[PDB]
Amino acid sequence: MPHAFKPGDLVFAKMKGYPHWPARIDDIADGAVKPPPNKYPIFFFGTHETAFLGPKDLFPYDKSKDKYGKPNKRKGFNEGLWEIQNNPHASYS
Repeated sequence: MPHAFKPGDLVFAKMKGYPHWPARIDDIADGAVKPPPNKYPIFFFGTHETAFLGPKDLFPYDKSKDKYGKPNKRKGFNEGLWEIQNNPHASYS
């Protein structure tokens, strides 16, 4: 059975007006801004941007990749697919 989301989990994350996007749950570094209650720091592959999202917008990668893991026109998306598949836990600082 599923656990709660934890840092390092790989997902497709959904934001209004964007396709389901390859992403990971990030750690919060010492001294970094914490997310609001019930929200997780989401690191979007390809764009390398962070947003705060709740579980309703988070689709586990393994279950969802056959639906969502296909090339997309959008800037950064295809780069994002390479990263989640090939080096999802790297530093993209």
